[PDB]
Amino acid sequence: LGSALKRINKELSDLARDPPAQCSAGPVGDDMFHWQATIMGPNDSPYQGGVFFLTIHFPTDYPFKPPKVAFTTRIYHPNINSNGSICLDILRSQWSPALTISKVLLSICSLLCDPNPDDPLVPEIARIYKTDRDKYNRISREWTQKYAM
Amino acid sequence: RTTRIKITELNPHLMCVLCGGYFIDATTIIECLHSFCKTCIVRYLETSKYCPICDVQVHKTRPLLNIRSDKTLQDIVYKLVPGLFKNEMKRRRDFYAAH
Amino acid sequence: TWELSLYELQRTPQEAITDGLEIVVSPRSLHSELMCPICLDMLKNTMTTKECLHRFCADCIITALRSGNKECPTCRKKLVSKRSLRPDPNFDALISKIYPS
Ligand SMILES: [Zn+2]
Ligand SMILES: [Zn+2]
Ligand SMILES: [Zn+2]
Ligand SMILES: [Zn+2]
Repeated sequence: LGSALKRINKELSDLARDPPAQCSAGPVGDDMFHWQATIMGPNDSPYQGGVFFLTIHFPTDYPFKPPKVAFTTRIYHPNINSNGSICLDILRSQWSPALTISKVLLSICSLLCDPNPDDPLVPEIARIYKTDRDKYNRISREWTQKYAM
Repeated sequence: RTTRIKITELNPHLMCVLCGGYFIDATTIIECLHSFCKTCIVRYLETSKYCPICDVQVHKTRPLLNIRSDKTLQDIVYKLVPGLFKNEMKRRRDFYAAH
Repeated sequence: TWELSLYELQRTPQEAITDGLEIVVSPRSLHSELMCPICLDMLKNTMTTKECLHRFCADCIITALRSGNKECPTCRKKLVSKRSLRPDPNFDALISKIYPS
């Protein structure tokens, strides 16, 4: 089909003319279906100052199926586990074929600012986030300095 | 990929058949996808439940139910017709001062 | 509500420009308006959601509806089926006017 590859290449073109704020993404080599991304920790969060890397794999029928996206940088967050797995609706049940990697990245940045403790990958962290915000920020910043800086 | 086109070549695509002018507040009948100025179609639908162009029935009993603001169309019109947007805006100020 | 404002109940037409005026259409002038949200290419065989008036290539929206998810890919409104969409020849015509293909 080559249809997915066309869609992917255009997104890459747009990203070149309009680099998204605080993040970047592109092929990790010669295969347009395998990308890497980097997200800077939002300043409106305990992840501020951190650089977080992600891995991206587009399915052959992208964009009618969501891309597969995960963190490779360890992070302390209710919706992200130690495998870098991300609990985000648009990545699974709420995917739309109108979506782009640019939008996914901005969605994830938003997730970093405002975790969704009600749909946790790590209950222990969702807990702390709901009951003791200062404890959450404290540990979150420590991990950022330790692993993401 | 920049192209220049005679405005009279675009006009057919940008004009309401009811008033003979450019679309203002473009509104589209969802039944057939024919478009009009908001005011032109809302007034017209007060005494007809059939499209002015294709004569299909807009709704059994309430035509308004089946029309929508067409932001995409209006944005196209405002971006192509030079001055149109400012003029319509001025037209509204000059009126809201007077009333 | 479709109630007409005081300005609206009286508004007069915006007369057409009928002189040799040329419109300069630069590559982005109509980028958002003429692009299919799904394939990111210029709209082809435009089909348009009846509920929310959002436009897609016929093949693109049909494929997306076959790929399970019954929403407008643009705003999430319920789409039962192909019959919730309508072909938009007029939109195609404007596109062919500006960019013959
Ligand atoms: Zn009109
Ligand atoms: Zn009609
Ligand atoms: Zn829609
Ligand atoms: Zn398309």
